[PDB]
Amino acid sequence: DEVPELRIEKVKENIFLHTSYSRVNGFGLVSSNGLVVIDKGNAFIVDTPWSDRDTETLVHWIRKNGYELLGSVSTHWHEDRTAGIKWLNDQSISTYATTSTNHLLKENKKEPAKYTLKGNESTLVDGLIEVFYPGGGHTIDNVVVWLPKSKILFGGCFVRSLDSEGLGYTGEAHIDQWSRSAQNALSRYSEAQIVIPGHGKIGDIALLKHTKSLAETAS
Ligand SMILES: [Cl-]
Ligand SMILES: [Cl-]
Ligand SMILES: [Cl-]
Ligand SMILES: [Cl-]
Ligand SMILES: [Cl-]
Ligand SMILES: [Cl-]
Ligand SMILES: [Cl-]
Ligand SMILES: [Zn+2]
Ligand SMILES: [Zn+2]
Repeated sequence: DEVPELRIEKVKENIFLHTSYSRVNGFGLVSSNGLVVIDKGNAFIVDTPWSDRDTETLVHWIRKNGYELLGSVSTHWHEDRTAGIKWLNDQSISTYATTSTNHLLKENKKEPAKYTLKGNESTLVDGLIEVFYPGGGHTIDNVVVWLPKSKILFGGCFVRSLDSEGLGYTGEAHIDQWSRSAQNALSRYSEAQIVIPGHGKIGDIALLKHTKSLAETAS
């Protein structure tokens, strides 16, 4: 039952990928991705690590390097996105999630984010971070995060890696809608140079085209 420690690796200027793990029944050890976004001495977390231990490590790294931590946002309700919300809340670090995500956390007896993002589109940190709802896919609540300054789309678990043979855990998925939702994201984010999936290797807009195709054949 050992798991690796969190690691933090640079994607490009001002953008860091955090990778953490959990052992999940039926899947074994699973790697999970989130980001730290830096701008003008401030930091913002996109999805928490998958444990308290790793959330603490990440926050310590941010503070060690002199950055002001403005908070976290989670891109859907499952534990690989939200495990550290309680830890962040208890340490007085602002946590954010959408109305739908916070509703689903409460329904499943989980600690909700302190702040709620309303509507299909939201803006964080004075335009640095844009949150967009493409439609149902992996879950009904899934959102993507666009970083206009970096030309990065963080897809979360709405986007699959290129080596993925399937859509992953589909127990709560909207498979028919997912292909259309993926097209919505493709049409909106033509500028995207880098796309980051919730699990697996980063790439370009090809990840969205592959995800779209996977959804089409899963139907
Ligand atoms: Cl361990
Ligand atoms: Cl990388
Ligand atoms: Cl997930
Ligand atoms: Cl929604
Ligand atoms: Cl997933
Ligand atoms: Cl695979
Ligand atoms: Cl997966
Ligand atoms: Zn999920
Ligand atoms: Zn996931």
